[PDB]
Amino acid sequence: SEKLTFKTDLEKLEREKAAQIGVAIVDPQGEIVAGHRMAQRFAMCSTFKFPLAALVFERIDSGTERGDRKLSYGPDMIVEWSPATERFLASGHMTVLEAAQAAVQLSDNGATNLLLREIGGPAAMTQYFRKIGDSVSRLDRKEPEMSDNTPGDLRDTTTPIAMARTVAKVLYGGALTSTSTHTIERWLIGNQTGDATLRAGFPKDWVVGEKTGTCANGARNDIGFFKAQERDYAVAVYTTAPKLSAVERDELVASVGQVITQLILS
Repeated sequence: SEKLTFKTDLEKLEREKAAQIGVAIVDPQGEIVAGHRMAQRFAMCSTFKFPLAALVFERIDSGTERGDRKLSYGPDMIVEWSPATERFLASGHMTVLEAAQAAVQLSDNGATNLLLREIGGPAAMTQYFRKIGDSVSRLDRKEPEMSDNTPGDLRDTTTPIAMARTVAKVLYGGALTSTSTHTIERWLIGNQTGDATLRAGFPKDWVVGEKTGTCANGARNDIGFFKAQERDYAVAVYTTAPKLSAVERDELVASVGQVITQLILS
């Protein structure tokens, strides 16, 4: 089987790198194409920032939020890795759409928190997950503490299958308006943080958009979509590799991309 090669090659990577690799690839109706440790819990890390943006776009779609509404803040909003937030600090605000674009494309933590403040915290993010049929994914904390990733801790976790299905719902399942869906897809394609991760392992002619994540305890994640042979797919990759370097974890997720490629093209 090509399915067996996919399984075997991922398990080889796991043994060779002392890693656990969660993958779920689903079609646009959320039907399973391939997986590995599908229903296993992993820390979301910054991968939730994509669903957060989707939540914000739904609020705009539903007329409970305005894209250009100015969200004011002072220096307390600045936390580790807040590159855009720090730039806009002097001006005293970012807009909803500015913060969202920074959350998704730069993984900006301060911008993420700025939005969380506005939409009702981790509890509202979780509510959104439930609202779109995701009974698994949960946000419990803001950044940066949500990135702790303590083994056995259910807080701030998802499974590959749950998140792949959330991605498919958001992009293909009619969760957002056509306009909002296209905007989030363009943001994901133009993401600035994923050049060395999943899309490094996909062929150059594939259309791919994604959102990365990094946590404590060696987590390196990448979730999003790709279009291959003119078919659309949603994908969630979650990896943990405590003994690898940061660059080696990027290389691992890229390798997982290569393993996906060979299955798809098989």
